[PDB]
Amino acid sequence: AETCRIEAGDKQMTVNMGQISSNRFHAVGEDSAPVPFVIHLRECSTVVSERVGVAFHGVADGKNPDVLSVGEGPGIATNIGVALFDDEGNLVPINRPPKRLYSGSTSLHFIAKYRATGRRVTGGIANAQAWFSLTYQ
Amino acid sequence: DLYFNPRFLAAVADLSRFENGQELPPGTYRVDIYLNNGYMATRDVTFNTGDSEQGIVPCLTRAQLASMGLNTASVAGMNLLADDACVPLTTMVQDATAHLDVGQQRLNLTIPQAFMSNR
Amino acid sequence: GVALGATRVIYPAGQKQEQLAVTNNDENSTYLIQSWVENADGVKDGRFIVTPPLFAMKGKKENTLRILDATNNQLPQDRESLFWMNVKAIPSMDKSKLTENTLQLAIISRIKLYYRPAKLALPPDQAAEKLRFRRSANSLTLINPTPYYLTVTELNAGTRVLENALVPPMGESTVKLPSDAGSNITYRTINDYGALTPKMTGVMEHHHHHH
Repeated sequence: AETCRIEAGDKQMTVNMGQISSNRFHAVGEDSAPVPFVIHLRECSTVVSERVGVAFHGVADGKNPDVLSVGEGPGIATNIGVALFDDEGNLVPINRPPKRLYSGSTSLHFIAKYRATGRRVTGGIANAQAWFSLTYQ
Repeated sequence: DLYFNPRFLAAVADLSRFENGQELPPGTYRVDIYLNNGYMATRDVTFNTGDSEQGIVPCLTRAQLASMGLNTASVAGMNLLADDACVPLTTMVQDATAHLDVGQQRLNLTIPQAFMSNR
Repeated sequence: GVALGATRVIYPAGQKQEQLAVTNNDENSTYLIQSWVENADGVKDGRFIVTPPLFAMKGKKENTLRILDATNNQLPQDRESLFWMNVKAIPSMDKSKLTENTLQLAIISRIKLYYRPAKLALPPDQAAEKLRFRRSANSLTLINPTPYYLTVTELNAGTRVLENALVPPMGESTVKLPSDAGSNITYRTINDYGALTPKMTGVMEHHHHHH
């Protein structure tokens, strides 16, 4: 049996996070507006897609290793990271040692938000990268 | 006109090759070697950066080509090369071709019969 | 997007290589494909060589990966060894998106790589039957006397659906057993071709000479 063919809402697996407004953030931990995305598992039987193990990875933020770093360099925003949330509204763990099983649906729903890692956010460029693994039974 | 985010990698010096449409970076690859559609061998072949459309070219020695049936005396200048020299196949052997099918990991060579072992 | 040609790979001891297909179905996309093997614990293990380990594929295309056995005959030759094949698909990005704040994802597809010694007497499709069960007050233990990893699914105690279990050859695995779990155990397995074997009745572990 072939594995599922994997796609996001966007052809290139990208999510537009929108621009950073420093005024949105007045405390560490406060979030921006939700930006949903979805992981689709296509062209595969239910036997293959059931109880697939999903795990997220990426370069973790220094102040809050539970969120994605936006890096550092000129023009790049500071005191924000990108938090990922599951379909229960809960923060998705990243970069955990070598679990979480998904079943009942071939679309996996998530939300990304900017999360303040400092009381004083500065605007600018805020890109992030993550990867997820799909581990087949 | 391609862009790949380098933060997904790291030797990301190979990224510009992919952004310019190349399939495979220089390296040593396990390939099936064919010559004039005859199966020759399956072994590791080193592919160095070169003047090919593919951006890489296989390193084939005089002895390795002779082992495939090449009549090396028939090829002008071939005798001048050093033993370990990568034969510039497509310029030294008239009308010869080399192409790596990356998806199959198959090196397809062609050499005119004039230069092969015959009669 | 990218898919793999199979949900597990069986590597026959003695074979110089095994192969695995990688496909892309989208004419308007290029992926970088980065591939490697991990041991059972999910740690990189170069004793299986995956080649080519990094390449780009454009459009509707199939590419074949070679998996080479470089274990120097150091694995057991009476039972399977578990490894994991990893294939990461890294998408390009439209240059217009460089002017946008973007989260981009890549995806690692992970499948079992079973190194299978030669000359095992038990046919692979006769293994599932050999499984045995031991029951405690709050857990169920699966007992695998065969030389194959058994991937046990649709595991039921009464009407209670339990966790899947990967039961190592000549070994055991334990899952949780809810207090309301019924008595008769039933189960299936995923076979070499990634399909379900028939629903079977769980047989309990027994004492010497005993029903």
